[PDB]
Amino acid sequence: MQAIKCVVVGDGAVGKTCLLISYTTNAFPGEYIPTVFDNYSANVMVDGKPVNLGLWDTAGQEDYDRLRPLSYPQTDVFLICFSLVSPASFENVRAKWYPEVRHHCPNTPIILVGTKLDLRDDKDTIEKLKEKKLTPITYPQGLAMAKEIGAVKYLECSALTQRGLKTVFDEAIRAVL
Amino acid sequence: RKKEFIMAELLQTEKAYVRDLHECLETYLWEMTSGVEEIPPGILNKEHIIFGNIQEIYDFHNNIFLKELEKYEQLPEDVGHCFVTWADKFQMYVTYCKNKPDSNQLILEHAGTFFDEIQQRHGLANSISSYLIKPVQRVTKYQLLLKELLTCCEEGKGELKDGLEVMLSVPKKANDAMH
Ligand SMILES: CCNC(=O)Nc1cc(C)on1
Repeated sequence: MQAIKCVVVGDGAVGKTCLLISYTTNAFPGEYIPTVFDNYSANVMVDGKPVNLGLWDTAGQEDYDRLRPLSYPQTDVFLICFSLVSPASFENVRAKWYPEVRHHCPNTPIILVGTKLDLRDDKDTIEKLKEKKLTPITYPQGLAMAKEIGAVKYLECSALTQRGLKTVFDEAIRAVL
Repeated sequence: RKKEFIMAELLQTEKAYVRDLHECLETYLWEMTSGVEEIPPGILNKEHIIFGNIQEIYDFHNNIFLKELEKYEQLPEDVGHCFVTWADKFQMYVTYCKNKPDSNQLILEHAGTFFDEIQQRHGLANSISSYLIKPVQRVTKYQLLLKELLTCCEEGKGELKDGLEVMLSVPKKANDAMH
């Protein structure tokens, strides 16, 4: 039965750990956001075909350029993540994440994932960006970034509302099948 | 509330780490050193390259560090001292990380399905690869838990900043020792 290694990369601001807990538990962790998501596997059916999905977190590695690539060999698909309310995290897709993923895994599919969709419409979030002369990342910005890095999909999601969350991981599996 | 959630996660995940390293040693490594089965010539007498010093990291956490963290369970504001007390032990993650590419390549080029078969035989969810990344994950997670404790402990919390300093220094030195 086909086994899929999926590694989640991106800035601290994406909320990678919270994304994986929310997906795998089908609930925002709410009260307390755990710092640890240990290597995970579950059977998940996509288009009738059962698949064993492996998920690795990389939270804690954001500052260790030579440690992060130890996780990359034999990856079947990458989620390269940015927060839709962190223009710095989006630009880091181009500056940091795509280059090292492509250097180490030149033929491995990438899903570009915009997280924190729930906050793109948040008045307080929008105002805090406005004070820095910034705005949230919009849908065509993600499409244009996806095209530039060769991502097979651009997908937007919220761990809070679960909006688009299941689709991310379905499309990671589809990128490999 | 928040410092208690953090300390509980520190302890629960430490137990899960000890369990994970134990499982790794008593399955993947034990099949090699056992003489139960035959070993591809590509990896014979190479268990020291595959597993690096993971035995010694396990002995540290299993014999010392879990037991000492548990004594800090009601003293989360002080737990940074545990990392200062035992800082020199963390140097063995520098050794482990240095060896990790050599481990991966040898598994890739020479192990064939030797470890995949052991995994199927024992019904493990985790591949040998999944186990051997765990020391790299763990050593870069302590700093996250110490940073969370700093968000919610008083300024009676330099029994955190020194600990975090150790647990930023260790992964940076491991990072800096890579080729
Ligand atoms: C602040 C509450 N909103 C979120 O944290 N939303 C998220 C987090 C991740 C990750 O994706 N959406």
